[PDB]
Amino acid sequence: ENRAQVAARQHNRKIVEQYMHTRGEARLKRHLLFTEDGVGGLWTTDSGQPIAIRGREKLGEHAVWSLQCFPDWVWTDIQIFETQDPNWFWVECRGEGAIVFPGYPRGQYRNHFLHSFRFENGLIKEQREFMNPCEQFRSLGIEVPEVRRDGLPS
Amino acid sequence: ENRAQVAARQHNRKIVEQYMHTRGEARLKRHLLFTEDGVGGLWTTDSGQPIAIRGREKLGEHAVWSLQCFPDWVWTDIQIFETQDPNWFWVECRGEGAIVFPGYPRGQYRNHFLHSFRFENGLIKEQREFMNPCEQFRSLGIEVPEVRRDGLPS
Ligand SMILES: O=C(c1ccccc1NCCN1CCOCC1)c1c(-c2ccc(O)cc2)sc2cc(O)ccc12
Ligand SMILES: O=C(c1ccccc1NCCN1CCOCC1)c1c(-c2ccc(O)cc2)sc2cc(O)ccc12
Repeated sequence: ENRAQVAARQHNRKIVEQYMHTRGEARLKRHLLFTEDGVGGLWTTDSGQPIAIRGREKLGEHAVWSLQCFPDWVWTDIQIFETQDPNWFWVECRGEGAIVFPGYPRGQYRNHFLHSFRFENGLIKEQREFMNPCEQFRSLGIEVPEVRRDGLPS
Repeated sequence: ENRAQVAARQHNRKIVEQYMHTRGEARLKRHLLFTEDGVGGLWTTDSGQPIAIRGREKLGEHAVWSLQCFPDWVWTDIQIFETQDPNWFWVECRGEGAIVFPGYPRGQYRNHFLHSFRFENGLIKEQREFMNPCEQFRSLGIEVPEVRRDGLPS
């Protein structure tokens, strides 16, 4: 069983590496790193609910949208964490690039990110992006509310 | 070398488990799980900058404040991830409890969390909490801005 777990982890790590370094037009084929029923998306949003992209087909459509609205995006400072589960990885990184959201001024978006990658039979079954939405608000020119700190220790 | 790394990982995991299940008055001694120069705090805030608590002494003072403003806090649904670094762990969990911030109505705070734990010589050198601040806004009655989705694929 260890042989099977070790083999899975080494292969899966390569897929995480490839995913995190896919840029430009290659993003339009990255849905092929997912299972047919794979899920990706953003788990930290203004609503408090994830926005999940369900299925390899919808993931490929989302990649077209993402390439338009984040046309020059790069992940940076990438740290890949294997876990005791050979099919579960975490990634800490930063990311930056233009943000071109419908109805908002063109902006520059920078943030810190955590990504979760869960695998099934050599491909990504679930990818989840976690960030601070306040920084995406800022990139869009949306006012960020401020918790009053006057009564808090400083 | 492997024997030392295995031993470190097994000990550090016990510390993560202890940290995540420390409640009530025991929180006032949890700073003793840190190195003398250990750091803890919140990496996801409305300002976009972490709010770090630096040093075991200041972590103990922060615990007094936290016990007042989060008096019944519980971490739930705890998943501890070991990594290839025996001194680096990640935790995915939820959390819930009253929030009693100065000058805000008493509220009920629920959120999803990721925690990073980095260890040095058997104690926590760096703890970092990551969450979606929009849910803390909601718990405090602060209006959360809404990204307009009309132009986005749905
Ligand atoms: O940004 C997204 C998003 C949603 C799902 C999956 C990925 C997303 N972005 C992932 C961005 N990262 C980082 C940059 O480079 C690419 C990867 C949001 C919305 C959205 C909804 C439907 C869509 O068809 C497209 C976008 S609504 C909304 C509201 C918020 O408060 C915050 C974010 C969003
Ligand atoms: O909440 C905190 C906080 C700050 C530092 C360390 C831990 C914190 N909370 C940790 C909460 N978790 C979950 C609940 O149970 C305990 C653990 C925030 C502020 C703060 C500043 C100075 C202080 O002396 C005390 C609090 S300002 C502000 C603004 C925001 O937009 C969001 C959060 C905060």
